[PDB]
Amino acid sequence: LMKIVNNAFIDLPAPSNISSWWNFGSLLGICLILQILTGLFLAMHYTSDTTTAFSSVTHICRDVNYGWIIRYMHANGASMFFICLYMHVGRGLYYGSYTFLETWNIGVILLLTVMATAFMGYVLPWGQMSFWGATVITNLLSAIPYIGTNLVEWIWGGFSVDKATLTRFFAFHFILPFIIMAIAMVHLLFLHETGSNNPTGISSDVDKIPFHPYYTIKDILGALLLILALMLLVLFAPDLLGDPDNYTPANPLNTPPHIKPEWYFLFAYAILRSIPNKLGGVLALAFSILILALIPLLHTSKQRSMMFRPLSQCLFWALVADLLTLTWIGGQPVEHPYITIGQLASVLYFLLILVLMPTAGTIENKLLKW
Amino acid sequence: GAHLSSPLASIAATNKLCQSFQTFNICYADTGLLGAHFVCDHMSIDDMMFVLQGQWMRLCTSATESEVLRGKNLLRNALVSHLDGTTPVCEDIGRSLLTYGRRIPLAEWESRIAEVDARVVREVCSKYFYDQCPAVAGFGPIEQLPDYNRIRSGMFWL
Amino acid sequence: RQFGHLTRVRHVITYSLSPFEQRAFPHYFSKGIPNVLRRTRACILRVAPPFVAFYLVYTWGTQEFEKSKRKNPA
Amino acid sequence: ELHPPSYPWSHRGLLSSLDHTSIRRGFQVYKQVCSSCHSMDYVAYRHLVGVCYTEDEAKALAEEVEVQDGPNEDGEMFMRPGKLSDYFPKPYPNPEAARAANNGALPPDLSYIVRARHGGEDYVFSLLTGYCEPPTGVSLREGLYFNPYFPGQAIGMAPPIYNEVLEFDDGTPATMSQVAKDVCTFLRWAAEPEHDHRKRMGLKMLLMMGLLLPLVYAMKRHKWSVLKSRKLAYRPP
Amino acid sequence: WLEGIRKWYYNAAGFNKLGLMRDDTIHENDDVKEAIRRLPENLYDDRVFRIKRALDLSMRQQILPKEQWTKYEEDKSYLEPYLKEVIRERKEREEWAK
Amino acid sequence: GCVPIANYCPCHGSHYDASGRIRKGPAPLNLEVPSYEFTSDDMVIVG
Amino acid sequence: TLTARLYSLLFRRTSTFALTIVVGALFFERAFDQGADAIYEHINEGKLWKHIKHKY
Ligand code: HEC
Ligand code: HEM
Ligand code: HEM
Repeated sequence: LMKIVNNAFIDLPAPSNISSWWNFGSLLGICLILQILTGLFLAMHYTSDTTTAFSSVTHICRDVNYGWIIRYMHANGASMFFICLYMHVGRGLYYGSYTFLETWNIGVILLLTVMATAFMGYVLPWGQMSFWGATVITNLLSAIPYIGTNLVEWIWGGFSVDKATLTRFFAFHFILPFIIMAIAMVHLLFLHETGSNNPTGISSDVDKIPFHPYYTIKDILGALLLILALMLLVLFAPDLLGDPDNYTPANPLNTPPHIKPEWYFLFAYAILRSIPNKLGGVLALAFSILILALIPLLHTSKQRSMMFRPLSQCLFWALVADLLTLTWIGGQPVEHPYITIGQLASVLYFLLILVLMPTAGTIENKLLKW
Repeated sequence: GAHLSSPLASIAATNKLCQSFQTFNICYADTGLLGAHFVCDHMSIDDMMFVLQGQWMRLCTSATESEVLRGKNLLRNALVSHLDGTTPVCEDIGRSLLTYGRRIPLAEWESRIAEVDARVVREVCSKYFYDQCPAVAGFGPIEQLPDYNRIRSGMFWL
Repeated sequence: RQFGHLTRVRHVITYSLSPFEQRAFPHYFSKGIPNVLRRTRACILRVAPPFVAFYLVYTWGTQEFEKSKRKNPA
Repeated sequence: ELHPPSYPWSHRGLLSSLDHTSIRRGFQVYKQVCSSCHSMDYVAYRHLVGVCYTEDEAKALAEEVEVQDGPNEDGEMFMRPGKLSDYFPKPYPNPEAARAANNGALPPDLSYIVRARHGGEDYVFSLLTGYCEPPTGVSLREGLYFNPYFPGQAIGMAPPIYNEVLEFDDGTPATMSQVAKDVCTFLRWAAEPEHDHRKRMGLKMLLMMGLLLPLVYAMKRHKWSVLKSRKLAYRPP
Repeated sequence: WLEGIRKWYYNAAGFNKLGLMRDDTIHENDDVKEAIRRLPENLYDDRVFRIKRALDLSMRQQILPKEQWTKYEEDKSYLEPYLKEVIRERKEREEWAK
Repeated sequence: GCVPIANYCPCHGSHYDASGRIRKGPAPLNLEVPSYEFTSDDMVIVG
Repeated sequence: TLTARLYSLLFRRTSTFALTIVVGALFFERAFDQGADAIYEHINEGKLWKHIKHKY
């Protein structure tokens, strides 16, 4: 009788005014299992040695029976993964998930678990952006005084990246999804005491309904769109996001003229690149992420959602401009027309969050007298 | 209580799920209504239906001959004991003489029943219970009351 | 938590029908399309103008960058 | 930088494949021209099977070239005629020899160079066919040459290709252009031995997912139809 | 001038198009759960049917016709008396404990 | 943190000397001199 | 109709239900590959092996 715990996925109360957005809330369960499933079969032929790893990728894409697909179902799968999140998370702001303080913090620790995971996943094939993609980011932790040189050398397994740096990631990288796999259940546990959170933001206790016919197939419909949007890229444009350079062998004695990590850092990497100072931007980086833990002390409106806060929508979709800007501005080099942007866009990010969204509810309460 | 014959009834006495239920068979000209009426508390509705459908599908598929003889010998004592006096007799007459045409003698009601066996039931229940489009109602704390879709998905075994 | 002890309800009626007794997609074109537009007219004004500027800042971001690499008269 | 154009191809279409006849002449080029200084290490003759050559025919090329294999029972190594399992003959044993054979410059590998350079083919085809006289006010060391598509517009690329530099089997024209077509067709196959099959699943996917997606979208709308048509009321005293 | 804006902003929220009121859209904390629990049946039940139908329309993304919409002048403040009553007890509950 | 080229930070175009001292560029400092010692006129101990 | 007569025979009983699927799927497999490949040949005529599989 472990059949009573699996009612949360069968006979669970949940609302009925639910959009197609919340497909994304469960696709991660499909991305994660699929991605794990892919990568697991994928690591059947990976090798954790410098002299053969890049070749060991080529062992797949050429000589394995239909294994060449698996490099891309996994790799570009990781892009479709992140496409869910920043459609999964900005949701919680546009609807007000973040009041569930016990859950929202969990939603952070995943992100830093992943964004530090994925950083270890782009590096395995020794692409000439693997190396420098690991150098630059990891080099920053030298920014700290009196310990930065230690932990960095300590993680590099020496004084610079090498074979010893590789294997230490491959185990740290093959493992965390399982740590995520259990934290996923935790993320659903604190939910289970309270359930979901409609777009309106209203406690919809009166209109909670079953789950096996309705949202199951609805999620499957979303999974179809995911598999579609995943099968499309791998079949029609696998070179799109995965940068071309990463097919190059590794060589420390030469750099590309232009550096950029994978596209998804770029909203965050640009924030640091804006700051000419070294340390003065690093603390802004994690602060830009860890601000999410700091938002729920800024729920000024005694409403919840933003479907019923029109001014919030004016700001919220403006935030997306900044991220999608820093995304692009990050992936482009350091020159005068672009530095002028990030010096503003970085400030705009912190500004929209900590000044104007609070300012709204302080006003909107006054616009309607409470 | 527990010792009863209807497996539905025994469970209802076992765990005290419900307080009362009844069945029926209405007859109208080209149609009727087959179903049941049951009465329970708001923390027991789903299970009764799961058991209730659990009986219909059982008879659609797996109907023990001895259990048929139970009901064949229930129905005899029904119509007879129903006919205890004169007023019940004229209920049947004044009703049959607008529905069936003739009156049916009781020796004829018996001969029809004696033709019955489990082969018949598995055809009939398959025709009118199985996978059909039922009709539901509810007046009370029906907070546990599942949706018509789930109810229909519970209608066909497997 | 589950059904049964959530809250209170009084004097409420619910009517509903089987799926089989109704087409899946009735009035999809006939009634949906205005509702799409109505859904549109309530959201575009608070969604687009950010992306409008983005398209421009994406434009001027290239042109000024395009000119800077082109030489000066000297 | 310089952005190459989007030259069409026999395979640019999202259900277009490679002209294997074009590949067949393309492989001639790498052996006659590029295999003197380009080290394609991630390929073997066997992968050409089902693509441009056959088993026995391509094997005739493995018999052609000597390969260093086999510890002799004496404890030494030797040379043999290669086979289909053997990867291509590496020109030079190490990178440094290639730098020494050139004006300090290195030839890159050409296995995955297409997918490791923006534009891929269109870069390469216009690279060879972008040679011209240097402009006024430019100076270059010996060994270096001019080509606008290369970054810095300065390269130690000796001109490898020219009209009537060799001849091909069936006898098509050995122009600087047609040769430049087959070779870029050839290299795309290098970093994509799956093109013939990617589109096949490229097509099977659509006529399934395009066919399922309505049906699931109906089964959705099927179940939800109870609530897409649900009415209420409010009848207290 | 002000008062034209409260009427205006009240139309841009949209919840007057789903047959709802001002009070219905409030965020729920322990301070308000008491107040809701304190409400009378004649009015409390009238809360739910307002909410219950707006949900069913949010499912469809539909709304009500223009006649059924809510007017600003009828945006009754039925809940504020019960509410501020509570916080009058909250602040007494705390400062007295100080 | 990239590789300057000799006779020069390419990804930012930072003009250095043959000695490696910055003349022009975003590079704030002249480059890193490590500690070392010459055992002789033909050998080195870099560190 | 065809729809109704189909129902009583196959989609009624569950043990019969899965029988139709794998059977039809088997017969469906034989057709879908033949549909795609010929079209893939129809597009890229004069490019594939089987169109040069006679010269050698
Ligand atoms: C004479 C020896 C030699 C021949 C023959 C030769 N290459 Fe090169 N190749 C080189 C060298 C040396 C470089 C180094 C370029 C540099 O250092 O910038 C190079 C560079 C390249 C590159 C690098 C382009 C890039 O974006 O980095 C490609 C691609 C290339 N060759 C392809 C070819 C092709 C195509 C041909 C035949 C048309 C060919 N090679 C024939 C020696 C050769
Ligand atoms: C959230 C989890 C993960 C992320 C974000 C991630 C990230 C990545 C990415 C982006 C690549 C692309 C490399 C390329 O395209 O060349 C990659 C490669 C790889 N992944 Fe991970 N990965 C994850 C989980 C896993 C898992 C679960 C496994 C094994 C079960 C795995 C094993 C590998 C291996 C062996 C490679 C090398 C293949 C290659 O580089 O092409 N990864 N990883
Ligand atoms: C592998 C990673 C994750 C898994 C498996 C997962 C799983 C889920 C699921 C199944 C839901 C319910 C669907 C829904 O609410 O629409 C949910 C909701 C939620 N998730 Fe995720 N999630 C993940 C990542 C995240 C992240 C990165 C955040 C960042 C904030 C987050 C925050 C939330 C919140 C706040 C909710 C509440 C939903 C509501 O308020 O209605 N989750 N999560």
